[PDB]
Amino acid sequence: ARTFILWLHGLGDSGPANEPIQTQFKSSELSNASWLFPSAPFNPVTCNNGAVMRSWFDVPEAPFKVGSPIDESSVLEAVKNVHAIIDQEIAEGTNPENVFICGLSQGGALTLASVLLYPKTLGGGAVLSGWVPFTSSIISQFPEEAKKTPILWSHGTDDRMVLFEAGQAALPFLKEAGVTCEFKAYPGLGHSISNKELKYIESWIKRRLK
Repeated sequence: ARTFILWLHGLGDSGPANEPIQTQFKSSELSNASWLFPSAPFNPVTCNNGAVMRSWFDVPEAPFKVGSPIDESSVLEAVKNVHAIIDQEIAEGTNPENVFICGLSQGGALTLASVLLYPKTLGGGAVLSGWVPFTSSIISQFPEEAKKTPILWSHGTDDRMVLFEAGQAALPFLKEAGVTCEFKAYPGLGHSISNKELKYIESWIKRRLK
């Protein structure tokens, strides 16, 4: 049926600059999927000394480690924007289980926050080199259906922008929240997208579609 894939770009990037990602998804099963690459608003970014750029939410510190500070309210503002996109596409007849949210880096952190806060079960969330953008205080607000959405987390072991330990820290967080997560480590990969990483995400989406 109709598949919808929302891709969330990283810090300072844009939607149109990442639309060629869909050319790497060459399978026949995803060929009819509808992709959307939105662009974040221009916001000041604290880890860049308040410089304005396309940013989903404020990043207080980078490189991101376990225990690096976060701006939780700023993330929830971005979640509202993502949820309006999902709300609209569901209100146009897409089955929520056919909706997939994927994101790189800051867009990965937004993918995680948007999926765990959406009132309905979605097809899945694919996090590429993301981080947990809020504290455990938010776990109590995760809707019941949202905890059934499968999460695929991909992270590079050599990443020094978002430390690999920060991606590892997402697993105890997600287990405490009652969320299923497949963690896929990529040896020698840094803070970037590899083609084998994307192919594994395509295969993962295909199996979720069953």
